[PDB]
Amino acid sequence: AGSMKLLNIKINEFAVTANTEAGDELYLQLPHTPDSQHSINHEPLDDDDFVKEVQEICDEYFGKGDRTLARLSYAGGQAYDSYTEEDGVYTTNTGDQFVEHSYADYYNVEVYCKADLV
Repeated sequence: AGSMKLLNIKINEFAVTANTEAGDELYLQLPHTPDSQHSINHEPLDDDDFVKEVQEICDEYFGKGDRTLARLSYAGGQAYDSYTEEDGVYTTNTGDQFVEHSYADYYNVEVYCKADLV
C-alpha cells in the first residue's frame, strides 16, 4: 500500500480516477464518507486504510497546501487553482460556488456541495 506509486490521476464530477505503478485502477468517490463506493479494477474496494492513503495523496495533489481546495475540487469535479470564502460560501477561480455539505459535521469529513444559485 505504502510504497507503490500513483502514475496517473484524473478528476471528474463523479469520482477521482487513479492508475498505480502496479497497474491497478482506482475509482474513488472522494472525500471518503459512508456514502462512497470505491472500485479496484472494476471490483469493489473495501480497504478504508488504502482509500485514505490515496485520498491523502490526492489531498496533497489537488489542494496543494490547503486541503479545502482539494475538497472543493472533488465537489466541483475539476482541479481548481484557488478559492475565496465569504459568509460560508466558497467561490473558486472559475466562479463555481460551494457551501459546506449537510453531512460534514455528522461524518466529521470535510465535504462540500456545489451551490450554484446561492
